[PDB]
Amino acid sequence: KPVVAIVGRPNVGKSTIFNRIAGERISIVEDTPGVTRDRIYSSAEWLNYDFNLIDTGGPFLTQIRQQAEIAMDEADVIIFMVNGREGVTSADEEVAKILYRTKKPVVLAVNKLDNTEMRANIYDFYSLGFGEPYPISGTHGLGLGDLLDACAEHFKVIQFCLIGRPNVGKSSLVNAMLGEERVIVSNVAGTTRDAVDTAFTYNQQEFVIVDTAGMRKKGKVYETTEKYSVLRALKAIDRSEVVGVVLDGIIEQDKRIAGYAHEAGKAVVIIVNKWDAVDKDESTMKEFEQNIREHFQFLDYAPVLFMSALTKKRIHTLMPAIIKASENHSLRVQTNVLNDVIMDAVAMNPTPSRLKIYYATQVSVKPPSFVVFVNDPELMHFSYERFLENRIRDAFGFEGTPIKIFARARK
Amino acid sequence: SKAYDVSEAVALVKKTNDATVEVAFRLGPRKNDQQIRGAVVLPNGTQRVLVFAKGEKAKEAEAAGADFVGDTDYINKIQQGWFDFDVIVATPDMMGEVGKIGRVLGPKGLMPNPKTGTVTFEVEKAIGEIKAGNIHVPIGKVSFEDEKLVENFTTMYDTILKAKPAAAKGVYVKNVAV
RNA sequence: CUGGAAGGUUAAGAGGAGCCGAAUUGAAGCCCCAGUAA
RNA sequence: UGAUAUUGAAUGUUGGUACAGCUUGUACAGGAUAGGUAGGAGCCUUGGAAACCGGAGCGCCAGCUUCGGUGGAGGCAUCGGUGGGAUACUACCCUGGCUGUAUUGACCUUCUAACCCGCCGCCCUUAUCGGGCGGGGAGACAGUGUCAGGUGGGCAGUU
RNA sequence: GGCACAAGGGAGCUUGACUGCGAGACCUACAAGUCGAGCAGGGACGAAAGUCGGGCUUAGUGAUCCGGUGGUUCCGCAUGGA
Ligand SMILES: Nc1nc2c(ncn2[C@@H]2O[C@H](COP(=O)(O)OP(=O)(O)NP(=O)(O)O)[C@@H](O)[C@H]2O)c(=O)[nH]1
Ligand SMILES: Nc1nc2c(ncn2[C@@H]2O[C@H](COP(=O)(O)OP(=O)(O)NP(=O)(O)O)[C@@H](O)[C@H]2O)c(=O)[nH]1
Repeated sequence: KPVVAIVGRPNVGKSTIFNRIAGERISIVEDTPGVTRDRIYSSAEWLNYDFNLIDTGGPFLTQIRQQAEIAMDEADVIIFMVNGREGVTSADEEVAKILYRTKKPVVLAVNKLDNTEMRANIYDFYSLGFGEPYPISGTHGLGLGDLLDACAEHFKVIQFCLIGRPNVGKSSLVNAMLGEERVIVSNVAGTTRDAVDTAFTYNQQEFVIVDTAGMRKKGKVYETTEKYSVLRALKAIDRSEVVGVVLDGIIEQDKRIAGYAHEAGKAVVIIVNKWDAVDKDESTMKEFEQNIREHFQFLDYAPVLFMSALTKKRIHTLMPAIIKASENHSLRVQTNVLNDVIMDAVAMNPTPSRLKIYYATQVSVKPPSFVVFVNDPELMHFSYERFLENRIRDAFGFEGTPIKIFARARK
Repeated sequence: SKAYDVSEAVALVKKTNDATVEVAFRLGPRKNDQQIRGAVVLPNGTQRVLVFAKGEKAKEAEAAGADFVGDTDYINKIQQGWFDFDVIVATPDMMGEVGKIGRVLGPKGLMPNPKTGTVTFEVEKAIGEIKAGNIHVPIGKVSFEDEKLVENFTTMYDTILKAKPAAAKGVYVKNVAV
């Protein structure tokens, strides 16, 4: 399908426009430094036409600009934003230099004109020698009709996410997976800014991986609304069902990071990185294996996987691990069999003034969930609720997924 | 190695020749917000100005000294031809219409734009006064006397400074090349 | 778990010709070496 | 757990600044195939100005920039427009370097004076405190005052 | 709860399916909350007067403290601007 890309300079309403086209995933602030740092994809709709959209950026500047050039070539038409209020700047011609040697169609846009009187001053914007400028506004939806047509003229499954704290290798992890340079990797913390989509197929099966740029301590987040980026990570979690957790070869915040995932009723998998950094010899894995088991007990179903991004070892095993967690998270059981075992549990533990068990059935299949029909909803004890939990998780697999349990009254 | 004075350089650009004495001035983009680009009538001072006057404003444009005004649209005569001559000014009504024609004025430096005082309702007063962060300004000739270019550079420097750009902080002056 | 690269595979693909798929590249994992049994 | 003042002296290793001087931008033209600001007010001259042959940087691997003695008062011709240009610049500037100029910054050895001694002698003095002179050892770190990553079970607030 | 005079069909384009604006029902605790009188501006096959819609109430969670972006003949702490 046709691909469209927008390029420009800091402070030109790009991310803003892209969001106005569709969605609000793109982060928006007001300052020179805070800009989208890498490519991101999406979908659009304009008449029968249905092209996508590529968003780019304006310390480290060579990388992002280079990434923009990557987009430049593989695109179909070119959107070249520019500001209208302050006329023509040096950076405009600077980028124009590469655009001239870019043998691609160009459609220019002018932003920051949100009132009829401001619609003028377009004659000056005739330097590029390009076509007709079409004004647009970000705060208001002005002048977009002419722009789109300008573009339409030349116009002819599961998802899983990875999270962690900043500076762990999560960006290096992904790019290596695809085996493609897709996201920026740096040795400084919080290099990535916002979540990035990536769609690919594995073993005749398509998948969608997502990054979340890492997260600092919750009292450590005092910046120019960099929580505005942190929430994007939260939305991403809601978007996908499977979450992989990445720790470097333990800090309590990592437990706290796992806090949101577990309560979300989303399958969660434990992953480690940088295994090459530490000593690697006989029976080394055990020390971590029980340390994570000892530290993390409110989760048990999570399988433990080992990989090292730099040397790229065991990375093949990671993908399959994800598939196994999937059906486990989407699986119903025959109500006859489920209730068949509920009593055995109570036969071996005839000590519930006394609770009574009559029925239990699977209702929610999206996340393994069930409901028990008892006599006294108050009479229970959380330990007993923890008892019936393990029994069922041992009768069948239900591994790598959480379980929610409900206890209705007799009614 | 030596920075000459203003009273010496006017008498010396007599000797750097009938040539035209012009001034470069390095300004102090970061500061594009308060950039320094402009035009002002000159004291110690042949053009051919063609106007785009609309409505009644053509009636005062034909007596001030302009060569050709127009038949309210001769951009079709501008298409496929049009040796432009000196200066193009316009009025704030047909400017948009002329502008939507393309860059026949973009890389040729005559596009009407009301940031320069050239697109206004006073076309009679506009004919009579015209006849990387750098500004070029023709202040005069070689054959002018020594007291002409001093007032010319004084007027242009007072115009630049009168316009003390916002974000005045930091040095404003870098270089004067006469 | 440990090296030493050899034996090929390169793996979904990345790519695609004819007609869904040519050639051509393509990490791991398989000792393909034993020591190791935790 | 990193910065900054105590905190001083010389070696080399380098840096970063600025200041000069030299050189750099080959492109779809124009004797080839070069960045933001004037169509001249030619040069005779000179590793060739026709051909003519070194040198890099190189190369856009094309074919140029000048240091430039044969032919040489011959030569291209300021001069025009297969790219938005087009000369003699008033020439400013950036870019990328080189050269040196100076002003600092940092690592390597580091020496001693700093700052230290739950080291040994003498004196105050009858004194396992303290203090002053000596030696000795470590020596610019340590420790010491203010800014940033864990971490308190130590202290609260809480429905 | 309709008997076609409210389930056919040239044009009349066409969500006035709008901008102004208002007497009663409610519940009558009120706030709130809802549903339907009455009128200038052309804005219609329109010519005689018919127009604030998909002919039972059934929605875009609460439309909000939701403003941080924007037009200002409003103020601006001694007078100009900010
Ligand atoms: N007044 C006004 N401000 C606008 C308009 N469009 C955008 N802005 C402002 O400009 C800011 C910059 O836009 P943003 O999309 O964040 O830019 P970016 O994310 O850095 N990407 P880029 O710099 O390439 O455009 C926005 O946060 C918004 O405040 C507009 O039409 N009018
Ligand atoms: N030795 C070693 N280094 C690694 C490994 N994976 C990543 N790194 C390095 O660790 C650093 C972390 O880079 P990056 O992927 O950006 O980590 P991140 O910051 O957690 N991801 P993000 O940028 O999205 O926040 C990089 O310098 C990367 O080269 C690994 O397996 N081994």
